[PDB]
Amino acid sequence: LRIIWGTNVSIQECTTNFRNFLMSFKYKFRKILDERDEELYYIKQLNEMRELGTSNLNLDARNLLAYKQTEDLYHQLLNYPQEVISIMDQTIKDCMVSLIVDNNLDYDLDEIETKFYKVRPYNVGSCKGMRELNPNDIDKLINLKGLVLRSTPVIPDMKVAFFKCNVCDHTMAVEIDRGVIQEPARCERIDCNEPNSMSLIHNRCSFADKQVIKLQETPDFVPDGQTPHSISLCVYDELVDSCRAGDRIEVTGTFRSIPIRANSRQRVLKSLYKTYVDVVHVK
Amino acid sequence: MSAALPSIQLPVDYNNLFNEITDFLVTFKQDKGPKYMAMLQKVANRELNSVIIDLDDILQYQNEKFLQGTQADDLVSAIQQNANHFTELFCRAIDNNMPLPTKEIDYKDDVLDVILNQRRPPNLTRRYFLYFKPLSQNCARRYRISSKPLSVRQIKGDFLGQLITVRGIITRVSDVKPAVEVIAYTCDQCGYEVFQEVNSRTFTPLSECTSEECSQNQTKGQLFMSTRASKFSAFQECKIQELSQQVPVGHIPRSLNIHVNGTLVRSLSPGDIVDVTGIFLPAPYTGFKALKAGLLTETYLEAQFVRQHKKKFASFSLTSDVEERVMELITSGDVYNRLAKSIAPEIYGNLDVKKALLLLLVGGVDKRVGDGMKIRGDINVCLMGDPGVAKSQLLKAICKISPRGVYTTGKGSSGVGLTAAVMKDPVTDEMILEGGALVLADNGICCIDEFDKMDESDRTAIHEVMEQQTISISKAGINTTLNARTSILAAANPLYGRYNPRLSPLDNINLPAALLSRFDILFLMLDIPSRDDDEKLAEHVTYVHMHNKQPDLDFTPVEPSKMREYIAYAKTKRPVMSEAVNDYVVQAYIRLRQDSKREMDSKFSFGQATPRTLLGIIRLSQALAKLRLADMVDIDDVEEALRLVRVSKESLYQ
Ligand SMILES: Nc1ncnc2c1ncn2[C@@H]1O[C@H](COP(=O)(O)OP(=O)(O)O)[C@@H](O)[C@H]1O
Ligand SMILES: [Zn+2]
Ligand SMILES: [Zn+2]
Repeated sequence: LRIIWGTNVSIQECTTNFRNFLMSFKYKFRKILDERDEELYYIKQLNEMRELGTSNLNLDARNLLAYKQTEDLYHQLLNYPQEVISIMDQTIKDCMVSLIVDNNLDYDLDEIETKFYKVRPYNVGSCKGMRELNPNDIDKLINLKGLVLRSTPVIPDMKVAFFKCNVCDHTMAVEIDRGVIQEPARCERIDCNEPNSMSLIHNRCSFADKQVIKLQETPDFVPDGQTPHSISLCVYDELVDSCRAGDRIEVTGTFRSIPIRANSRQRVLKSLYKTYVDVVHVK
Repeated sequence: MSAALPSIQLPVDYNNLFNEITDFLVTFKQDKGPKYMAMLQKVANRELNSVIIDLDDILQYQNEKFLQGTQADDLVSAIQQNANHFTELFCRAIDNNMPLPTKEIDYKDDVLDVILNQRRPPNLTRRYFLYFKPLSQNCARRYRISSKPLSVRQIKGDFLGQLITVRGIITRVSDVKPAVEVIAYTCDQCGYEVFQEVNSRTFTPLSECTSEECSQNQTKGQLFMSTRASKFSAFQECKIQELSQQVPVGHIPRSLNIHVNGTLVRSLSPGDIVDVTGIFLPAPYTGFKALKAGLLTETYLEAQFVRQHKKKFASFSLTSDVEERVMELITSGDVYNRLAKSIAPEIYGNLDVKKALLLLLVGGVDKRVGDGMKIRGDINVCLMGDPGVAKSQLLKAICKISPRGVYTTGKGSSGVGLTAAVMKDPVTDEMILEGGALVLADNGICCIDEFDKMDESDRTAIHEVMEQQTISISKAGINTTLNARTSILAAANPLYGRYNPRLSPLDNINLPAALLSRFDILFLMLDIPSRDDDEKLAEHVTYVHMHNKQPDLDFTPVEPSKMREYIAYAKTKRPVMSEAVNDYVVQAYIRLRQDSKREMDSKFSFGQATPRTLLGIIRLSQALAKLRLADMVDIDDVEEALRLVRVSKESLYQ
């Protein structure tokens, strides 16, 4: 048995189930959902995508709802989208390499191993604007439909915390841990022992790409006395220059929360957490 | 130091308080099994998110103790005070004894119970909020109070924290948002959690490792926080403003603030009569650091239960008795004209106009094309006519009885008071919008007077509203297509006060037919003397002024509560129309069209019947079918519709 603390998700079991569903799905929804030729709905995308070198893939929810052995995967990708998708990023490459076993190919293997993979669940269960999101249901895969008003500039973020030792002609490298950087004050005791002699340079480091989009919510039902609202969200790299003013949109993401500082002076925060949304896909 | 913090004692005895509370939690059987324990079983089933507290049941158990010769140990007399401390004692008592889950935990349920069982202060182990509700004095009178409806000004100061019930009107409430109650700090190295508790507005995070294992450790590996383990609960604030009739002479009312959390955040909406209940508690603010003498406190209140005399349309579910009310209402017969009669009996006659108001209230039937369009089941009426006759009693009664009602003047703040506004919210930085008089009305009713005196801006807005249920604005940050879904009911007077019998209505009236075409109905209420009718007109007026009791007919007009119950029940249906009535409607439409066009282009002629006239006839026939409570339309209704349509202007020929 393998499990995550405070969770009911298995890595290898989910991988095997995902591989089985991937190998076995042929317009099952046309049969089960309704009465409505082809074969192996999913497998064509994966067969074709390899030669074009793309690290992206889309995914529906009705297909999992239809296949016999994905109903439980439904609620597990629902409640824990990021964790389930991190599992899938490995399961997809596992299936990719287990499917190349039945093929002889020119030597393109230099890329797939170094590659990455990510998914985009787009057509998912409906959500009733933001009024439904009382704090019971935070941090979950969500959908919406609205238009665009305002777009912000690019927010860099510390991704590779370079560091410059003042002496001994030595650099230093350290990475981020859950969104903070702990500068090692020491100076590589072996060569030199100065407990707090190091510097910071920005040009060396690596940066992430983030945006913020003001959105107008356009629901299908409203209570007695409703009025328009505005929300903020966050998209990340490889999605920049995608959505802007003048486009109606149906979107997917993950409702979240965060506190804000009381000033630019000290660390005292608000008892109330400003809400936001982190994107997963845009239709 | 006994000088500072010296000893003192009071009759309070938490030892027996807890015993009494816990015995009550389990002895309840007078109103499954012990329904309190049954609701606890439901909570174990994850059915509800907030326990309910009945207080007259506590009174009844005290009565039981009194009858059995036991020391009743009355705790309500103290619970009315200091409820902020008793909340955490009642929660502890409940947590002490929680029944076991009769059902099993699965992958399809709340995602919190799984963690609760995984790890199976005490606050984070609490899966149930609490929200009190005070007694209704009708039963406190039985056997023999503490909280009556009070005002924004009659606080008296000493009522900080006691049990109170304040009425008024809610002006603006911010959107619901989360607020922490317990922090979840996990250690990187020790692997053990930490519980940092915050109850003020702000705090300071715990960064350095004071973990219990780190205490016996040279190294102090840093800790961090969690986004799911840490507790949370909503927090939303509202403002009351005092009711009009209770304001003293020439006194300007003042405001007040309340705080809300968790479940009951959804039971508040601006513009409704309310009876808030809770406790009035202080907060840390002392003016602003120059006009201060120390110890000053800004204040607020606690929200625990909401009851409002105005029941919106969405609260309709039948029961064992309200259907009986409807049954005895419909048994009498003549229900339609009886309603038209009971609509504002303070004024005389005009049963046709009262009926038109009734059909305005009904609204019609909603239909969807499904091709990217729908159509309104909505009505729009006007009561053009000269002064002297009653004009405003109708609108005032409509606003009194109908919910989601609104009243406005003709001139004044019509520039933006009938339109969207821009404002920053107090409790959180945000550009929230609160609309004008129309927007505060939705799926409800609106009233207007002296329409001729309003601005062309108001005319343009109402022109768009009447036919289409949106609103368009291109002034500022607001670039919305706001949904109105409102029913308009205006009124005005001719250019010369009294009617001009030698001029047509199309010239005597000041409004243009380019807009009035949307007005599906229109009455011309003008007065000419007559020796006999004014006899009993004066009789009626003199009697009603002698005493408010309307004429003593063998008839009892009924309360607007029952009227709103009936209208809500009738709004549930969606009848259908047959071809036998459709063909007659088409024939009547052709008749009226040709007759009015060819003949009525003369003295007493107003424009011409229109497709909107046909649509209004259809909607009103649908309303008649709804009132009869049948899913089909009879031929016996279009006759009534057209009779009223052509009788609206009978007086124009005398
Ligand atoms: N049929 C009636 N019975 C009793 N009182 C009436 C009647 N018609 C008019 N009145 C009185 O005359 C006044 C006229 O005011 P109203 O018609 O409401 O507004 P306006 O002054 O704009 O016409 C009212 O205050 C009302 O009390
Ligand atoms: Zn060095
Ligand atoms: Zn520690």
